[PDB]
Amino acid sequence: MDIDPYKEFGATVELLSFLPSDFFPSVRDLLDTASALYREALESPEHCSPHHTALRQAILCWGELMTLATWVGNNLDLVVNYVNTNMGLKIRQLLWFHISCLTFGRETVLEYLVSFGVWIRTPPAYRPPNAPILSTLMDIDPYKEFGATVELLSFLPSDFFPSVRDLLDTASALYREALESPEHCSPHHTALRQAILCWGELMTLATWVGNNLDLVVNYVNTNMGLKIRQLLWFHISCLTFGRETVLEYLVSFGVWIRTPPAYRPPNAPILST
Amino acid sequence: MDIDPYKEFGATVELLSFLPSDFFPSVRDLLDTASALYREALESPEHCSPHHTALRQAILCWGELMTLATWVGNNDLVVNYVNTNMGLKIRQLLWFHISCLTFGRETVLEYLVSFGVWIRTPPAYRPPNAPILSTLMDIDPYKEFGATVELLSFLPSDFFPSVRDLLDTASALYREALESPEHCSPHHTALRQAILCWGELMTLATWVGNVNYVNTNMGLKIRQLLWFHISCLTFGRETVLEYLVSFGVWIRTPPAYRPPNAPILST
Amino acid sequence: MDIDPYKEFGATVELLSFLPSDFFPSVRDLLDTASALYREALESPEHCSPHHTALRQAILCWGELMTLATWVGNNDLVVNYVNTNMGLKIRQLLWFHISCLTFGRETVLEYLVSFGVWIRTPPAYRPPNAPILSTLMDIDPYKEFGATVELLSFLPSDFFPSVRDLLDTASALYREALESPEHCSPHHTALRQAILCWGELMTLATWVGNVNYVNTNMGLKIRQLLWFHISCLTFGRETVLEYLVSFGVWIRTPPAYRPPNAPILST
Repeated sequence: MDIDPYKEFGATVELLSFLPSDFFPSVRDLLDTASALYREALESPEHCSPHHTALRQAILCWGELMTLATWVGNNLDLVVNYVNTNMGLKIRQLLWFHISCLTFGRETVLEYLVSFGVWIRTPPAYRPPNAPILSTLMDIDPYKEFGATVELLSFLPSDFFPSVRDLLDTASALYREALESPEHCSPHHTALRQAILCWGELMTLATWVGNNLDLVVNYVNTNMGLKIRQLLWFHISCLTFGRETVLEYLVSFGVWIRTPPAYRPPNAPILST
Repeated sequence: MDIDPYKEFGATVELLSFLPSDFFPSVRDLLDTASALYREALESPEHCSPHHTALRQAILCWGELMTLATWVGNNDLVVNYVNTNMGLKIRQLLWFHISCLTFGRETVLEYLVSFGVWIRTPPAYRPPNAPILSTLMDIDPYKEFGATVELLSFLPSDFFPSVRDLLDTASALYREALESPEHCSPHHTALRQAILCWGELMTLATWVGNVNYVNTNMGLKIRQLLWFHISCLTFGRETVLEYLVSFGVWIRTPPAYRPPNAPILST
Repeated sequence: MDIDPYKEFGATVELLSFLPSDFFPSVRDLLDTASALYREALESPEHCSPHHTALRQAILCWGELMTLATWVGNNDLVVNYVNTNMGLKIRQLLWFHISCLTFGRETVLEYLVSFGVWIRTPPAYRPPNAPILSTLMDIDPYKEFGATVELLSFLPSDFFPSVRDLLDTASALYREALESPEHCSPHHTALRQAILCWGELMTLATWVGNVNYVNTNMGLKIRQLLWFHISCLTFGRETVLEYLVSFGVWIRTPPAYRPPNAPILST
């Protein structure tokens, strides 16, 4: 799947390439800006916007990118300036786009990307002195806006969830025409596009540790692979079975696992359509 | 899952830390006050209050702590540990529910603020009279819920899942209401006390291990309490009560006169 | 500009001089009483009272006094000076606002008159019980006003004028209401406490000078508080809050991608 993170919001990757690489603030400057203004809505049990759904996933994706980044530094700073060049640059553009579309409006940021493009394409002998400005003058749960918890997702066994290869094959076989659509179509589609993109960022970083500096691939499939297996399984199943069905299946299969085998139905529950 | 024993009753642990540890009457003095005033209601087939429910589980939890304490003294250094750690938290819980039954709940919350003002005062300006509250037993744990100990006595010991598996089912399904400042049911009140009763029972057992026969005497009793209140929240009370009737007919029937599959609780 | 900390709350300094200096509970005893009773309201995005506002600035001022006191002990003679002079005035301010939240404001003013009658009595006719009040934590200073510490963290250290220049702007524009016996706004209440907090901070610094790193740790924090409340009185709160948004976009933009002039707060 070639999924654009900006396509459902009316932008593309090449449209945000109009701003230079050093236009964007640091991740600390942007994560402080989100918590200064949207910390009560980014931790709300509501969707509230597609921009809030896409911002919650990018905040959790950077934490998993930085969990792997410090772990390689303990178990081999050459790893961390590669993250700031490749993965952290994509995080900074994605954080900047959603924070400023919340602050200023999505049409305003799309008008501004065009206006800054005309300004930066001007040669410096004819460029105006003032650039265009956009001025109008935190622990997140990935499942909370969908009615679940990390506690309810871990209520099921660790080895219950299918492989990350089988889930990306399922999303490609069933939702490739909608995950690559320029529409939102659901909050499940928004949270699933970011999960597919974030797994590509970690799989880019994990093979870079493997080629340059192979114990890291076992670690990412234990901690970050299990978290992406539950995240892919949750949103795929809520698309094909419904969100209320998957929430009741989590407490049906969970109590069935806890029940002694002599006093439960003999076969495991399953979701079927 | 961190449960406050007083959050549904308008207080906190930090509000009852205003009173000192030696303020509270002994367990024997508090159980006599309960027996003399509230015995036909604490042995009643009614709920009668959320205070009556929380007091019933607290009297029954002290009996399991004393049964565990009198055993490990046969197999007095431990009784100085029970009275300092587990007997003190029972004494705060027994005092709180007797006093909110005798004086009302808003009187005890107001008395907690007033005793805090008295205890924070330096002694040159603190009056000699401390504030006082003046202006106004065999318990079955299941009897207020329609069941009995004898009705649940037919379920074998391997029917129930682990205490860990029952504390995960409570936390994955009901944590939002077990840590709520509401009551929400008498099944939630009884479930809050049983989780804290297991926490007092476990810290005694890990301390005397520095032995796990508690998993056939006290852990079995906790497992039926944890099973009964989880199931009555999941399936409903009348569904669980009529399942316990039909399971008992099955388990009293000898083999070759019953179907080889036990009844299943669902739907 | 001489500000009475209790004039908007119906009292004076001379009325709280009826109580002796050793009457008041310790700072640790008073902060636990605030934490146990008023923490979801003292960490709330609401005002909820003028007493809640004055209590928030007093808890945050004691933290800056203790940060200044624990530094100069590394570079215990000063802690006997803080507890005698600055810790005593905090203890009167912490006691007054906790007690007017717990018992009401008219009860505390009546208790101050009654304790004065008791303390003036000669000891042969003074009763043994002193009068008592019986009948009924990480704070953000800007959170009740719509801002945060992180929102004001983008303004550089040279944005703000001097503490002297900010105390003259308050005195030349708002002295008639900062010395009034009214509240007039939550911005006036917070401004009264910050001017008195700087006075307690400065007398400690001139005493330990008989060193001015307070102008990059504590004077910087006072300068943002003095700037924010003066500007929200001058320009309005929503004008200042949307200026802080637009200034942050400007200061996060690197040079050669922003206009070379910062946004100006006016109109």
